[PDB]
Amino acid sequence: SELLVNTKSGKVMGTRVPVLSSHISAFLGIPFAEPPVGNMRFRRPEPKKPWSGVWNASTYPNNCQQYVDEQFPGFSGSEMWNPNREMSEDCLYLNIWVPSPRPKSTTVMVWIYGGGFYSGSSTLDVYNGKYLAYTEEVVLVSLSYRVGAFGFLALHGSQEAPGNVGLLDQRMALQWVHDNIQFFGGDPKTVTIFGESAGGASVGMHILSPGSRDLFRRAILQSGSPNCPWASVSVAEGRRRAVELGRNLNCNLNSDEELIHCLREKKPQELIDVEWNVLPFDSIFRFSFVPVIDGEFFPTSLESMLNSGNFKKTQILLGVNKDEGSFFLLYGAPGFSKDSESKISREDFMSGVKLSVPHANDLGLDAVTLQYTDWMDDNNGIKNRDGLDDIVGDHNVICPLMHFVNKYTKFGNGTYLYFFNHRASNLVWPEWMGVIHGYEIEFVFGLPLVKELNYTAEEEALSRRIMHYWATFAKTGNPNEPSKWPLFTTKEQKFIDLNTEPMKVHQRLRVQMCVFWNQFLPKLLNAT
Amino acid sequence: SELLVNTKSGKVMGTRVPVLSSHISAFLGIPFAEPPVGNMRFRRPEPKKPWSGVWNASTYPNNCQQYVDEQFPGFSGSEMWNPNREMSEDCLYLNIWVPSPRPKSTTVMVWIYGGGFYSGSSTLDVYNGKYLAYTEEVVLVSLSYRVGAFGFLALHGSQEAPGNVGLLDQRMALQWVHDNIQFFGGDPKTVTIFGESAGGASVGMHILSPGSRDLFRRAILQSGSPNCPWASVSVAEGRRRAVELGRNLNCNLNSDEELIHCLREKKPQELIDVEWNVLPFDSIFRFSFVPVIDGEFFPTSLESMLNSGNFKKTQILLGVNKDEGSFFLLYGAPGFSKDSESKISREDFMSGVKLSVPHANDLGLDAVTLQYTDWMDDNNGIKNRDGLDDIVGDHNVICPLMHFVNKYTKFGNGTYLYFFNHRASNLVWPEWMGVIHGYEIEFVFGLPLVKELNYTAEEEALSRRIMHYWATFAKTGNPNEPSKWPLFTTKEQKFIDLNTEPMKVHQRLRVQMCVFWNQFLPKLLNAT
Ligand SMILES: *[C@@H]1O[C@H](CO)[C@@H](O[C@@H]2O[C@H](CO)[C@@H](O)[C@H](O)[C@H]2NC(C)=O)[C@H](O)[C@H]1NC(C)=O
Ligand SMILES: *[C@@H]1O[C@H](CO)[C@@H](O[C@@H]2O[C@H](CO)[C@@H](O)[C@H](O)[C@H]2NC(C)=O)[C@H](O)[C@H]1NC(C)=O
Ligand SMILES: COc1ccc2c3c1O[C@H]1C[C@@H](O)C=C[C@@]31CCN(C)C2
Ligand SMILES: COc1ccc2c3c1O[C@H]1C[C@@H](O)C=C[C@@]31CCN(C)C2
Ligand SMILES: *[C@@H]1O[C@H](CO)[C@@H](O)[C@H](O)[C@H]1NC(C)=O
Ligand SMILES: *[C@@H]1O[C@H](CO)[C@@H](O)[C@H](O)[C@H]1NC(C)=O
Ligand SMILES: *[C@@H]1O[C@H](CO)[C@@H](O)[C@H](O)[C@H]1NC(C)=O
Ligand SMILES: *[C@@H]1O[C@H](CO)[C@@H](O)[C@H](O)[C@H]1NC(C)=O
Repeated sequence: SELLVNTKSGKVMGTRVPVLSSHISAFLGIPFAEPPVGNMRFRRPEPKKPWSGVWNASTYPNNCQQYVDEQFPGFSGSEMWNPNREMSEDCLYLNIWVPSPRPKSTTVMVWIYGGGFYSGSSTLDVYNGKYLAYTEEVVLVSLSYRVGAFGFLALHGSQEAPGNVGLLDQRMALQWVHDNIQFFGGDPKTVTIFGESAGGASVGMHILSPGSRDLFRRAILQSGSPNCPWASVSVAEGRRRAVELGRNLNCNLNSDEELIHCLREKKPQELIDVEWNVLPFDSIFRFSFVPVIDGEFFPTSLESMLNSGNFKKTQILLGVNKDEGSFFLLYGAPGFSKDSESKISREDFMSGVKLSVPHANDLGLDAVTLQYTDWMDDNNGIKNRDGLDDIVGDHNVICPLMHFVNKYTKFGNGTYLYFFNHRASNLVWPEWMGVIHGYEIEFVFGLPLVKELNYTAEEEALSRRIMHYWATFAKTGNPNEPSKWPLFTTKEQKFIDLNTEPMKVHQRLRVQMCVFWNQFLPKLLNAT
Repeated sequence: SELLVNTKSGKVMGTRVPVLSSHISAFLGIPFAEPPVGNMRFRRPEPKKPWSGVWNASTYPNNCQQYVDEQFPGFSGSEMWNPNREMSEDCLYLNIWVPSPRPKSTTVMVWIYGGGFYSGSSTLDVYNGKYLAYTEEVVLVSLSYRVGAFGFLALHGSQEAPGNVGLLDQRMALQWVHDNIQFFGGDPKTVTIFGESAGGASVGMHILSPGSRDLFRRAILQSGSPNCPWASVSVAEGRRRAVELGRNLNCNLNSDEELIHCLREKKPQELIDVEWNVLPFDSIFRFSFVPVIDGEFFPTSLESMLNSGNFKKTQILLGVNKDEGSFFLLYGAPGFSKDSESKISREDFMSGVKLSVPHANDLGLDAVTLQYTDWMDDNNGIKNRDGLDDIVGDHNVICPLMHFVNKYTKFGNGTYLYFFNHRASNLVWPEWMGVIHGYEIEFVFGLPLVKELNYTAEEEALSRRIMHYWATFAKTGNPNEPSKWPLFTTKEQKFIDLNTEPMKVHQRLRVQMCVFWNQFLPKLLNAT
């Protein structure tokens, strides 16, 4: 039977699912690790013990314990990101969509979900792998990993809560794919890991980490890169945040063991309820528990690894969306709201920049402000709203990614860069947010091919070429079929726009602003 | 007789001069101070003792001792600025052009020549007052003052070389105009002082200095203002430069008196020959001996005076030219030369910015560089040449003037701002220099009305309206006759272009760059 697969871990039984009036097989909720519960909370993951019998893999698994978004109760725009399954610490599962009839040795794609390292689920409707698996004939895998404190509480030096275990969860799922995807007809020597935002920063982290490199072939990073200012912290900051967490729960703080034992006695929601209280600054785009530069998963600082070429050398395809910062200003900067045009006053502009560059002294805040202010028209509310949007996006997503791509390309084997700027005709968010962080995912997963979601025909056509670009690149290391998406080179620095109009090639994506964020501002904060 | 005038200092006899086929009277070379020679070198000026008999004022006087420009032997472009009379320390004279028949009580204009405080002459062909005096019916006065070390060597605390004596020379001539211009038919209650570059910074200095305020009614400043970074130094830097001068002449340096006596024994050319050796940095747009913030002529720092309104409150008309920095890059930055297009390499760009902002640390040089570099096209030689031109102009002339005008307007009684951007059809300098520092003077003095200088008809028409704007403003405090040159207000900040096309009004002249030079960069250099 087509729905039965025997793996090294045991037999698994899937289900047949309809797709664009055809069908494919899906093996949902396959365990790849022991449940990280009880005494295992905060611990490195453990491989799933093989099982006898047949594992029912016909339905989605639980989602990991996480902070649930309540800013807009019932609004689809935000609920589309919330867990759509029961939450549980027992959540280390993966899902596989397999073309029918079962391939023999085809291209494999593994998706790593985003969510600021504090949230996320592999079961979201926007991550439904059937459309892509079906249309491009690829074996599509979505893994899961512990988020928030469960995945990233870091007490460096302790073996009970070393930090980075959520990255180790991802690595375990990648190991499982490597060892078993052949039984589902996937070629383990041709697996592309792709992810968006924290998922994309994760993909870059596996590119850097010696212990992850051998487990995949190529990578795609969407609106995220390993060096993002919000994607990692030092072991000292990690420790300070773990201790502050314990301090919020009235924990004994005398030794690592006393703190960890207390945190392990608390119910999941107890940690989630005080998680946000540990940030060091009033800020936007900063999350409590994230990866730590520990000298293990990351042997040295991310910058020294990037500079010395200490990373997996292969082909990469990555890019950003036009209005990366809007999602974040809506949620936390004064003057912005879901139902107004959010024209921003000069005062709110300034408290907006302060929130965006939390770690900056005054000279630094002035530098940012001057750089983004049109002084011939300083009281223009649209200009102040769009300027903050750019500040947030350039600093947190775009410039860090442009710095990664320029460092990577020096040693890599091929880079393809895109700028996604199509505003979906059916976007439920206000127009002022533009082409929002996370909204290229739906085109990557092919949602525009299902008529009921009522997208336009050109949006469907757009989705199909992005899907074919991603799959052709996973299969060959080149998105083009033998108009061309040119290779990004350290000399030419070319990239393409991704939208419904005829492909247009450009160069040096946001260089002016990125020289300010990658070279000037850091020098300024280091001197003063 | 029309050419005979009896003043409080004695009888003076002028000469009749032809102008645009008519005639006016000129009284050239009238002494207003005792010759500042011998033991008076470096000393405050002394009033000219009255003389009996008649003073022959039919020919131009000597020019003060100065560094003579030899960069382009015989090239009219540079020779037009050089002394065209014998140089001598006996040079404190003034010239008057008087309408014929002699007016009874008409508008008076006194011109203060520029020359970086180290050079200049009232007798240059571009300063010929006959055209203006004749066309607008004004009594036009050009004064003179000691430049270089003779006018500005400063050993604060000493009464023998206190500094600022060149400013005191100007003040003495203004005092003489005040006391005697009525005899030439000028109205001493309606005198406008106007000057260009160091002359314009001087005009601003008389506006600030308590001891000069009462001697004039209104002011016009051309491409210069008192707070220019090159127009004044501290008493300590002044002293250090005077001592270094003495050190270049093998002077005894044990006490002020020993140093001053030695400097007074040297022939004029001996001081001029080593004058440039005392600058503290390798720089462009910096001159050795300039005014000193001494607590006397300038009671407190220029900025605190500007901020507190400690200055003469009246109407002012001022402005700048489009390409203020080119003259200076030609003379001293690598990559620039008179006979090539001077496309500048990225390396020369950078040594150009270093030369332009001499007092800046590295962080500061990087700030300037980032601010003026188009990173999508960093190797564009035209862009690098024009960028340096702007840097030099914005930092040394334009932004300082915009800072003065905004501080002044808060307390003044009326401001008119212009941006002069007409490139003369007969300019002998290369095209790459654009609308050069000093080249609006010829239009202010009406040279385009004499056909032999072969200007175009629209350039003549341009000269006539600038001449009438300047004179109507000197006469009334408003350049407009009752299309309008609007008043510059702290709210609207309006200004006009001055060229051969229909008047166009704009606002916030170079605000973007001037916020960088007047607010950001100073804060940066103060922090780091
Ligand atoms: C990716 O790597 C391969 C080699 O591992 C590159 O192909 C080689 O290109 C050189 C030219 O410098 C040839 O001499 C070799 O014979 C090629 N090897 C093979 C097996 O093709 C390829 O150019 C690299 N791509 C990029 C963009 O760097
Ligand atoms: C220049 O100063 C004069 C006053 O010295 C200003 O004219 C006065 O304007 C006020 C209005 O606020 C009237 O009440 C006075 O009666 C006016 N005085 C005279 C004698 O006219 C004039 O507005 C000032 N100009 C500018 C641009 O500030
Ligand atoms: C690092 O960026 C993120 C930080 C927080 C959140 C999201 C982020 O990226 C967005 C897209 C997707 O990756 C998942 C969740 C996001 C959208 C929903 N919000 C409420 C939570
Ligand atoms: C502060 O600016 C100056 C510094 C030096 C010089 C000049 C300056 O302004 C120019 C215009 C006019 O004022 C007089 C001389 C200038 C032109 C001739 N050069 C050689 C000397
Ligand atoms: C698999 O699990 C689902 C969900 O509880 C159940 O409804 C379905 O019938 C199961 N199939 C088998 C054979 O266990
Ligand atoms: C499709 O469009 C209809 C028509 O208004 C709307 O009611 C429906 O909610 C849309 N469906 C989706 C998935 O948005
Ligand atoms: C004035 O001086 C000039 C220059 O030397 C001389 O030629 C002229 O005749 C003089 N006039 C008188 C009356 O002294
Ligand atoms: C006027 O134009 C002529 C014609 O070429 C030229 O020879 C002369 O030098 C010009 N005069 C001036 C003042 O430049």
